[PDB]
Order: sequence, then C-alpha cells, then structure tokens
Amino acid sequence: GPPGPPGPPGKLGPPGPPGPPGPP
Amino acid sequence: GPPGPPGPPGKLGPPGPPGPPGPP
Amino acid sequence: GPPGPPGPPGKLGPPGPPGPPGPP
Repeated sequence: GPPGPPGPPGKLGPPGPPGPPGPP
Repeated sequence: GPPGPPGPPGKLGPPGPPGPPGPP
Repeated sequence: GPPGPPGPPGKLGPPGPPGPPGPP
C-alpha cells in the first residue's frame, strides 16, 4: 500500500499576547 | 494494498495577533 | 502502507486581549 494521507490539522493556536497600553 | 492510516495531527497553530491597544 | 505525514499546522490563534488602560 501507499502512504496514508496527511493527518488532521493541528489545533487552533493560542491567543495573541495582550495589546499595547492605551494612551494618556 | 490498503493506503496507510492518516498521519499524526499537525503542529499547534501559531499564536494569534497581538490584542488592540487599551482604553485611554 | 506506511502511516501518513503529520497534518497541516493549525490555524493562527485568536487575537490577544485588549491592552491595559493608559494613565488617567
């Protein structure tokens, strides 16, 4: 037999880091 | 022959975009 | 056949949290 297909995709990545501080 | 099984899951996705700036 | 390759990478993650307030 041939190689199997690629597996399922990986999980959703983590959330991004917090945004910048707001202005004065 | 039968195809092989699907492979392992992919890598975890990359971290998301940084969040928006805070409030004033 | 052999097991397949690892799957595609996961989706990039959600946006990060909003940033901290600015100074008063």
